Amino acid sequence: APVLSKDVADIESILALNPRTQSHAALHSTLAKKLDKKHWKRNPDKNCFHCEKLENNFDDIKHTTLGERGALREAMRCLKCADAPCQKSCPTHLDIKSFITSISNKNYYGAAKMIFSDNPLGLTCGMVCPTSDLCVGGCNLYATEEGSINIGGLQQFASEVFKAMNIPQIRNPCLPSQEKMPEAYSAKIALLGAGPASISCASFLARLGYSDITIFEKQEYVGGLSTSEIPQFRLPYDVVNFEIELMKDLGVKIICGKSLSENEITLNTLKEEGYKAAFIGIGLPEPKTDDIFQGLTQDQGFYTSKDFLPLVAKSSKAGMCACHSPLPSIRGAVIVLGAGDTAFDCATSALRCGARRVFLVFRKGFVNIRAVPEEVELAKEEKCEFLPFLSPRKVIVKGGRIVAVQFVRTEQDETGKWNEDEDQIVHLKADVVISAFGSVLRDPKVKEALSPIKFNRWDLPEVDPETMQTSEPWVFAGGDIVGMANTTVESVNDGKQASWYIHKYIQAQYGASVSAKPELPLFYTPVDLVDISVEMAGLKFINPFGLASAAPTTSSSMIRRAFEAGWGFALTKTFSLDKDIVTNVSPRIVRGTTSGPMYGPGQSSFLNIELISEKTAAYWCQSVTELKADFPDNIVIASIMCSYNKNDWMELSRKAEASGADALELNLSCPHGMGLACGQDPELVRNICRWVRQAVQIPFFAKLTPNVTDIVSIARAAKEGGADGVTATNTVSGLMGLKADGTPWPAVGAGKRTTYGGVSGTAIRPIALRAVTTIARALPGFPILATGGIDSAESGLQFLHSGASVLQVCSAVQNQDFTVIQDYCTGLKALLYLKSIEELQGWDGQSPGTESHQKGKPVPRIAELMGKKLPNFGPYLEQRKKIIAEEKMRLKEQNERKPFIPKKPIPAIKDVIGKALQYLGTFGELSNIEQVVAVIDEEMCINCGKCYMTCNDSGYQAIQFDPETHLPTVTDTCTGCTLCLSVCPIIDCIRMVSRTTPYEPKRGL
Amino acid sequence: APVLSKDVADIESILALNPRTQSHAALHSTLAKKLDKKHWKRNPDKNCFHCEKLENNFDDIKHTTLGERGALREAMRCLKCADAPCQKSCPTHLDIKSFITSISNKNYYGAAKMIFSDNPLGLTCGMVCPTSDLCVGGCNLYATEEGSINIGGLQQFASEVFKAMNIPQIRNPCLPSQEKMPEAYSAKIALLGAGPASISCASFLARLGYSDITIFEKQEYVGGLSTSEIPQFRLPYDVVNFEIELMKDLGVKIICGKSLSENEITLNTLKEEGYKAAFIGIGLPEPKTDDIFQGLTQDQGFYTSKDFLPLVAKSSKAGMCACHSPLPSIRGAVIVLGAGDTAFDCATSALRCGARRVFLVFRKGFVNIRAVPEEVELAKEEKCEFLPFLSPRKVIVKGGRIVAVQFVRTEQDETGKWNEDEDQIVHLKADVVISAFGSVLRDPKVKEALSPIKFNRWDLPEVDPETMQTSEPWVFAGGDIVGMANTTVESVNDGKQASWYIHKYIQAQYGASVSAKPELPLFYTPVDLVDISVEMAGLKFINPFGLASAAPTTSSSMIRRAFEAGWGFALTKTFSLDKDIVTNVSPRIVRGTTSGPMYGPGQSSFLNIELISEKTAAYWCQSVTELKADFPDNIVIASIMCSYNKNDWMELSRKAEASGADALELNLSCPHMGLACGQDPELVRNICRWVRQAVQIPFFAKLTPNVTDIVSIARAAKEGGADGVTATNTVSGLMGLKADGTPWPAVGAGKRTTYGGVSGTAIRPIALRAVTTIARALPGFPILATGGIDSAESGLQFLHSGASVLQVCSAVQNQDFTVIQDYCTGLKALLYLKSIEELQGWDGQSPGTESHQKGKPVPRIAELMGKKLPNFGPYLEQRKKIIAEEKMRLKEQNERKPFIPKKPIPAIKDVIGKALQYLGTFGELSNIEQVVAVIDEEMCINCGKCYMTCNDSGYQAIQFDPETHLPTVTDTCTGCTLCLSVCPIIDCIRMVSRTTPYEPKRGLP
Ligand SMILES: Cc1cc2nc3c(=O)[nH]c(=O)nc-3n(C[C@H](O)[C@H](O)[C@H](O)COP(=O)(O)O)c2cc1C
Repeated sequence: APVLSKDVADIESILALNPRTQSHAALHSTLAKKLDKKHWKRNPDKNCFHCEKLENNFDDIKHTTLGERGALREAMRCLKCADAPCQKSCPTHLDIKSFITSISNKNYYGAAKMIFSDNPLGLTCGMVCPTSDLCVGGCNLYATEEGSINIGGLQQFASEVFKAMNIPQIRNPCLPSQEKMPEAYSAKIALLGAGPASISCASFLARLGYSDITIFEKQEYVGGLSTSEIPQFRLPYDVVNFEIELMKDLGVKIICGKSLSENEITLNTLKEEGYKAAFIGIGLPEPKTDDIFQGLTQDQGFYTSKDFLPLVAKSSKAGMCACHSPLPSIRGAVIVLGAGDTAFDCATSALRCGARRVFLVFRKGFVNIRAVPEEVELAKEEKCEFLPFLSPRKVIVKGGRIVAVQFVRTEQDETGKWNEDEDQIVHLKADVVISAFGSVLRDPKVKEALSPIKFNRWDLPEVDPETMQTSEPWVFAGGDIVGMANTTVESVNDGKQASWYIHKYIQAQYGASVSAKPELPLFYTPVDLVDISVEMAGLKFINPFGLASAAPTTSSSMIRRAFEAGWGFALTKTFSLDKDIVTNVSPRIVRGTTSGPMYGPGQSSFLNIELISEKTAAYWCQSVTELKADFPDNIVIASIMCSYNKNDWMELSRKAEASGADALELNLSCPHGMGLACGQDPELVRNICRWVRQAVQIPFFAKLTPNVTDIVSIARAAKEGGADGVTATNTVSGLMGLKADGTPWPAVGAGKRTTYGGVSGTAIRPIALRAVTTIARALPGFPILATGGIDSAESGLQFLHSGASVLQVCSAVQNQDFTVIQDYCTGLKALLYLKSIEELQGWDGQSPGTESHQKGKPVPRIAELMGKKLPNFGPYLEQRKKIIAEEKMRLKEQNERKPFIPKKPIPAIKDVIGKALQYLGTFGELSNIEQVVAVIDEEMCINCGKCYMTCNDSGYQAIQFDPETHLPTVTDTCTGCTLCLSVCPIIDCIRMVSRTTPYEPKRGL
Repeated sequence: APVLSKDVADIESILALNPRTQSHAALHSTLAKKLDKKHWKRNPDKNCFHCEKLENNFDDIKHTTLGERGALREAMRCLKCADAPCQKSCPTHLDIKSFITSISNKNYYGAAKMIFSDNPLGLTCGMVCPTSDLCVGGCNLYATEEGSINIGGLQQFASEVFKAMNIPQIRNPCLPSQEKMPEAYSAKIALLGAGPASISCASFLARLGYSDITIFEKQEYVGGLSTSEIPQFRLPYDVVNFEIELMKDLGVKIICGKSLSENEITLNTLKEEGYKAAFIGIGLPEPKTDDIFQGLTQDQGFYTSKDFLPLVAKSSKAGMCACHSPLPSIRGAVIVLGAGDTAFDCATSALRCGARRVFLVFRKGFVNIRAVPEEVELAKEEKCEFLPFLSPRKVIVKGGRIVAVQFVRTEQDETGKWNEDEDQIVHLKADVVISAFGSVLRDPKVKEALSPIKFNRWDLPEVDPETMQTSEPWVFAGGDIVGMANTTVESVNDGKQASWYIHKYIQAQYGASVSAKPELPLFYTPVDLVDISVEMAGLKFINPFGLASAAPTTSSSMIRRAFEAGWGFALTKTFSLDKDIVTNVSPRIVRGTTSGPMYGPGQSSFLNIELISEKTAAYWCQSVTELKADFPDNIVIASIMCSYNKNDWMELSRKAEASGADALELNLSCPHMGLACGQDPELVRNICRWVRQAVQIPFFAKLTPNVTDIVSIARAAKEGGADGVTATNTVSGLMGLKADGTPWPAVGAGKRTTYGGVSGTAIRPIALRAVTTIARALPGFPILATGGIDSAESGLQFLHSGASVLQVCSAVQNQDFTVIQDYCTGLKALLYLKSIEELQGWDGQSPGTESHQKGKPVPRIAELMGKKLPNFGPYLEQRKKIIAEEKMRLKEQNERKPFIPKKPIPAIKDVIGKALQYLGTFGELSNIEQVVAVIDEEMCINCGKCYMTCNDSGYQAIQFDPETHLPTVTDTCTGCTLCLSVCPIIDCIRMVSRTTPYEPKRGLP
């Protein structure tokens, strides 16, 4: 017979690339290394002077785009700062802390709601905001080596998921019915220009209740520059359409083919027609021109950005127009003049039109570029050449075509003045010239249509920077036309700012006043109407979330603020009779070491050696009376503890009941004598519950410790004793760790002493979930208040599904603050709402089904790629690029949005409780016939070989790892243990599927 | 009475910036936002065209430098890939996977050892390698949004900590005594030039045993370009000195003031003197010059990089030269000609000399820049202006000074071909001109000294790319002189490559052969001599680490490979008699959800529903016989399980003993106070009694943590005759449910599951408590620890807790068997460091945390400390001004010895149970020795997490400044320690003895 403990030839071969520590230094010549390097190349090659062909390629090129995997990582990284500087640096004042917290908790709906509440064009902005000069520029994490947070990408991700949910925006639920609205809200309102500014203004006015809002747009398309000029490869047109439809959900009307101009629409005609207010948001309609380009035509090869970009947009944005137009034929060398976003977008867009080479020419130096570094990077990575200190002087035309442009050198003198050197010239060959100096408002007919408002020095409408009001009280203006800023978000903010004062003005015209403090409404959807209340043990909870008896309930003043924030209920820190007064030691609460040396947000656990409340029973009882008086609908549960003494338990419970507590929670941590604690002995628990039951009439719950062999026996004892339910569970006994010198942490006093503490947080969730599930199955219907690692609506729902009715939280608040309640509530509403949407059954909660991707970007479904074994690196990547380019050329030759409606009642909390219990059982109830095997999606793989390493040293050596492509392949020896899927860095790259081939366990002999 | 549940004015004030969800959208004008943005600005302002003052400022400007906090985060992020592409892309073939794994496990020594084993200039390279064109360029994580790993920074960090340990390099321990070495090793060896190439070559030759190695250096200083030209602000001179001294530890001699030149040292004179081999590593000594600069002097303002950089280095690098030297007085506009590293370093260095403005002039375009993006970024961020397509023609000299440089425009045609346009000129004003075209070897005297070796077309020494041998068999060459590459790492590799063939050549000259397979020695230090063996229950373990009975021991072939890797011991997967045969289900092993949606490396836990081994007892017994036959020194423990039956346990135990197992481990998971035998003291006692009377070898009872009192079970096992206990098995739990209520793992069409066992770091607190409580209750009773052991550090925690050996499962599932190397070097280092008196302030391998920002030391300037100047907005501007003034003040103001153990290095037996002295009851903790939190404002990153945690989970004791976002702990602090626990910056907050009167908050008197 064979050497059983040895790998046969076949296995030794499959293990060829398995890591093995070397006993000697390696020997590889420098020449050999130079030759091997190209095979594994992932990033750009600095020695490569030409970037792949991009003709007709409008694929997303943003470096900030995130997929779910990446978004969760980045969201978890965010410090979720107080008085956040990023928010202060955001023109629309987005509550970044809150929306990123929501993303980290997988509550994409809540994140999107927060985003759109302050920015109606939340998705567009996430994609195009020059964050380095805005929110990200103020990020505290810039002070770390890893750097600032990708705020834009996170905003984009949450907004994209919300868009995919196809949920409509609704009228504010707290507004009176449309027919009960004061006459003033029917005032005819007009907005000129359907760009970011007007879309934002109209949206906020609609939120306030105005029912007659009309945006008059000159063109046949809507969205402004977001549609007509920003490239499809930066901002997909479907994003613009999505935001406009959300606005239309509020009743805003849009009429195209209508222009603000003499003989057409004017302020006078609007006033004559009965309009009560007007918002001017027409932007800067004309290109900034240069005399030297006079007379040049497109046929000769000359374009202004205003000519060029819309042509490319109309050809690349399906839905923009009804016309099916061809992409501008740009052949040869292209010269783009300018240093702002316009210039860089013209440069990159020129490449999509077939340009062989592109030159970005600046009048000043590289240091003076106006576009943010991130925008510049897109042109630079696509090999556009930059030529600084250049001023155009002449354009040479031959054979009806531009063939060159002559420039003069420019300089900065000992004064700060820019001069041109006539004797120093440049003759640059070029076939196409695109002027991208910027835009302005010149049309005399448009200016005349704005009579008689005052215009400033810059010949632009003058407005009060705070109210956005022009010299005419009923006319306001915002966006590019005001000339203060040139960003989508600032234009959106201008409309937002204007909406409040337009509201104030209109109300005043109808003899009504408005609050001195601005009150623009938030963003709402049907999800917000979802009822998340629940009844348990005769008590009505407005929502299932509450504060556990712990550090967050150290003082009643804290509970008050928690109720003000929206928490459904709260436990007082555990208190006792005066004779049981205690004194805490310090340090006493430490971070968990359960997930490695990761500091800051999201600690996976905490350990504490804290005692009961140091505050008296008198303080707590009076506090309870105060809290119940001010928050009658918020449930207050008094947590109490006594030694094993009947008179004490009856005295304290009665005192707590007399204070007005809705219920009591009995802390069974007091030692005695099965263990040392009362909560570890069924007999003691039964008696304690009996004493309390005969002492009070209100409901009471026994808080169980997980530190027992059979927690069900304790729960049963409590039930037999008269308890109305149980709280599962308290903290897990443990020792968090020791320093290298052997001393503990926490370390108390000069002696550096410690004692076993209680572990809390996500690290103990598996223990708490098992406890809740086992009790729910053994004692059906017996109320369970869950506690142990609840830190999101998703995790909360897991406990509800496991049999719990309400959810207590401690560690999640210690890791953050009381505002997480907003996230938990919107998150739970969303989870319940989605269960009624038939079209989204493939999603896992708020997570869309994972689509094949790389870096969060969808993988091209080209027949010429699937199954080609072409990883994203080295020569293989070059091949992929060639195939994609050919596909784009092939697509070139070859030349609606409805909201989902619930198709079933939205489940209430009571309808989901215990629903997961049906899947639990004994091991014997599990099928050993229905086996599975792992299957890898090569298109999502990042070639790390972790699946391979795990199967090799922790599995069945069933994966082949290719030595050239670093692509893994699961073979037929797979047993479906699932370890590979469990260690894979890419979500859903590996999936377990039903085994189709014969299965037979490996018996060795 | 007052309203107890309400915050008084004072507290309401302190809570002013505490987060509170808003009920309405915010209103802030665009103008207001523009004005407020500047206050919080962290990153560079794109509108700022003037670079900060950098005169005489040589502070580290590398973006890759990491501090411990940052290094740990990045190391944990690394996928630690199989057949890693980063290593393949590293010229010295560094085992990046392994050294980064060591860093993630806090084993900086092991990381440094791995680095230096393949690269003698590991620290220099970590700091200067153009990683984007090397290792990082092939990083698999480039395929994720977050991007590739900062490999260089990690290498730099580990190497810096090692440098701080001040541990010397030693001769290979396995080499024969110096006196027993064959005569061949005394062969006189000469190396020319003390740069990276020669330092590397000499180092490896010394490792091989050569005792007469001399490097002859022309200059008075050593280190080559690392010393003479690379800026101090990129590569501190102390780094070079450190690596030089490590080499000298091996006996290599360096003689300065000796040149390879016709009238001095020549190949002929060396041969005449008896030298047996010579390595030429003199680099490229002369600057590449241009005819137009002929005659220009430094006084006129002209320098070549070879003139300039050494001048700056000599004045900025303390220790480089004997006497002090002044910083070149560079005033006015500076023109730097070139596009490689040389040019960019000249540009940045010019600013340190006082340059007002710097222009980098390129003959080609920006796209053609030779330096990697990361090098270019340093000059660009310092506002250097770049002028492309420029070729110098004349240096206008008036009044004995350069006043300008006249250039001609350049361009590229059809076949690339570079032309110069004579009619297109530029007259650029400048006061200083620095040519940085590169370097060459031209000195006829030096070339003649190399007679008669063959030179190639490039007039450089010709060498075989594989052996580095010249036309003369006894002469080799490497580094810049060969002209193949221009990087420190490639030069180091050239010397490394040459060392093996020099060795082969010398041995052959003495009539000795060498292995066909290259065998360069690894890097060693005294730490490697540390004994980590331990004896337990009469068994001798070569090291305390072993594989737990689990997935990593699924097959005996795997245990074999584990022993080959170096694991001290291993458990077989639990096996039973034929009648108890089982069949596993699938899926059965899933990742933990204990630390959020973080995928890939370092899962914080796993859950499994796996059964005992599916392989027969016959297979395992034969396997044990085989394993013990081949690995007699590695301990093999047979894990067995039977139902509650005497005959069965006696039969199986005897069968396992007969196979040759060193010991047995009894799995007490079989259902027979719970449902398992391990949960009942009576059953455990009996089972152990049966086995005790059946076998003579030692046996250990594996305890389950799922019990009220684990000590009672351990005691039962001891009373039953067990020789020790294994604490502990997995924790019972449910890892989680999907949003639809289905579990994971989900088995079969019914998507069923059952309670599984949780393993990994998430259960370490439970296992640590178990080990410590058992160790305290049963002094001296052997304990084998299991539960979250994933590093030498964590292993030491268990040893300190009372365990003698350490079992591992999850850490291997997360990686592979090679972690054993990390654990062993890590434990050796931890024990070694305990003997170093000067490092007592360190926590294990972690140096005391110094005040820093982004890992860089905070300047200790009197006008900075206590100024309340955070690192953002106007405050940052002030800080920079203060620092610049300090640098000017410093301008106004014109040995490395190894630590020696001063106590015996502790053996494992000396550390076991040392932590027990600190554990006790809560009553044994002092409630009088209280502490309070103290924040180091210089380390703060202004997130406000301490503030939020104290507000909603504490005592509202922290003031958070509304302008500086700096926190201040007030006297109401109770020392609970939550703030310190949530702070993202390691050691920013520290707990200190309270000095002011302490009185517990009672709420009511
Ligand atoms: C997939 C898997 C299989 C296991 N199989 C066994 C087994 O057969 N016998 C046993 O005594 N313990 C078994 N264990 C438990 C381990 O030996 C070890 O006690 C546990 O995982 C705790 O250590 P860790 O934190 O290093 O993983 C298993 C654990 C896992 C994850």
